[PDB]
Amino acid sequence: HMSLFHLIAPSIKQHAALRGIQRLTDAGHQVNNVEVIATETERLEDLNSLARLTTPNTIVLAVRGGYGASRLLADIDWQALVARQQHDPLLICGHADFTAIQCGLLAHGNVITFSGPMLVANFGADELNAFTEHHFWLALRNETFTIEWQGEGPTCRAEGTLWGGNLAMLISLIGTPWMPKIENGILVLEDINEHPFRVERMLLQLYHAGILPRQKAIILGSFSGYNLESVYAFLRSRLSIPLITGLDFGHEQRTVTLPLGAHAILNNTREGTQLTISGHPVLKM
Amino acid sequence: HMSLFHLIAPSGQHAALRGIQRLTDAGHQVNNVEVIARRGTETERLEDLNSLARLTTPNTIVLAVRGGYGASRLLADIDWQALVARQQHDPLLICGHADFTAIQCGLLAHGNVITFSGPMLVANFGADELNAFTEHHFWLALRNETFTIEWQGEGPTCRAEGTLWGGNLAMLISLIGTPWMPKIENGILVLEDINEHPFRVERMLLQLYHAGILPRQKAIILGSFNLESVYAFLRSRLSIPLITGLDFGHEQRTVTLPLGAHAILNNTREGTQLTISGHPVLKM
Repeated sequence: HMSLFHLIAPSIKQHAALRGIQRLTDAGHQVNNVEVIATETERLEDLNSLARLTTPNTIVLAVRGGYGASRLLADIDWQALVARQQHDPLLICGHADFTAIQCGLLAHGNVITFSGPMLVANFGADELNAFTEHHFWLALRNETFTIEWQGEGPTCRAEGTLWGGNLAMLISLIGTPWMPKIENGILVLEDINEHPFRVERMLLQLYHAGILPRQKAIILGSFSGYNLESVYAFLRSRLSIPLITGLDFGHEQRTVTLPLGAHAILNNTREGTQLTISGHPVLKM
Repeated sequence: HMSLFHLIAPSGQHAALRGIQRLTDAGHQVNNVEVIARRGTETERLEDLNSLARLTTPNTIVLAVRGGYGASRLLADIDWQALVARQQHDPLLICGHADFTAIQCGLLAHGNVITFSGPMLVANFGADELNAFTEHHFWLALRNETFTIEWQGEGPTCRAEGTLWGGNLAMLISLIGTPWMPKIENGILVLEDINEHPFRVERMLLQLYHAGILPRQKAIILGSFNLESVYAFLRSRLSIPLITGLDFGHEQRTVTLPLGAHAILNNTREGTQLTISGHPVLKM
């Protein structure tokens, strides 16, 4: 599906950015704004100017998700972005720090965007990961699709709004206007950076702030004698809802793509785990 | 002066025995020397804390051993009311930092119970040398009903008074949205952190900003943590003074602050003073 990409940089790896552009263009995609690989106001305008980006059915790809989004949140024109996304929505995709903007979008107007690969980390990596490439196009091209993996957890079925992304970024939003108030959801979390104790401290905060227990289920993506198993065990000891581990999701070279704010059905059985996702915007045919 | 220290280890060994040795050689005494044995379980780390409600020897200094991870696990099981009740008469003088901030905060949230953010057994008393600055500032706070810390702080020249609070930034962040967040406004909030990358410091400071915590204080002091863009950015969002350069936190130089005490911040051109009162002291 040959597509139009529009690069945004709300958050040094220019060679990998070019390698990503070259791969996309070589494969017959077009890049709307190649010129912007040559400050606050300029990073801010990358986002606010999306409300005036009216190219048809466009994939808006975050270039990198190192830090910077947090500075922007109070100056983003949320209403104009939410208005934009009411018709021929941009298909907005990124991860890591980009999670904060994604959550902001959800909180102001249930705008669905894709927690998934970025130009530098994924598309311009030394090897393009096929698993990641597959799941990206899988999500953007199919109005209903299913992710399968060998998850670890109780056998169960839950259905609700899919949300989450990067754990630290989601924590950074508690207390603020940009925390989405989603209940009875399937909450998917990743943070491949952090020390286990920090992961635990953050999961606990989600617990004691009342976010985790109000969901229908919790899925943990990529994270890497006190280790991560102790953290899962302790969290499970607090929760009366299923917590499933083992999804390839986050900043590993393997990551699925997840439409935050879409509808999902989680089904975990002895045979393995399925997540069926629908309602997100797709490439049009 | 010569004191009784009672050790607690709700969080987290050579340096620990060296710290005990330094305290006992100076003529202090140390109870609960057995918390350096367990490697312990939730239940016992819990009991370190809950049993303080029945430690009634007066003028006792409860000293946290280390402030690595652990407290977060305990907060929902701590008998906060029994601790608040204990501290209304001949209160314990409870001192720690780092992870210990969370307990300190829970105490504030439950009863405006003052405690001290300052040295701990392993990091401070058991280091290669006992740092004289830190030593002086610990005893200054515990012995004097009114005392004044001075330093060459950087910020606007200003005078502000309110409830002093804060401690470790990440730990205070961990409490937003939970029952253990102190509800202090019009205060003097002092923050420090260790081994945080600048961008992580910024994210945390921004969260305190956007949750409405920073702008509701009278002032913000930054302790020990390149972060100049981080100070510049937060200053660009705040309408209240933000003073840097205090020696507070996890470096060998740290002051000791009585969280929940009354403070007057005075920053001038010739330097910064923080005048603190209302906290419990060693009584003679």
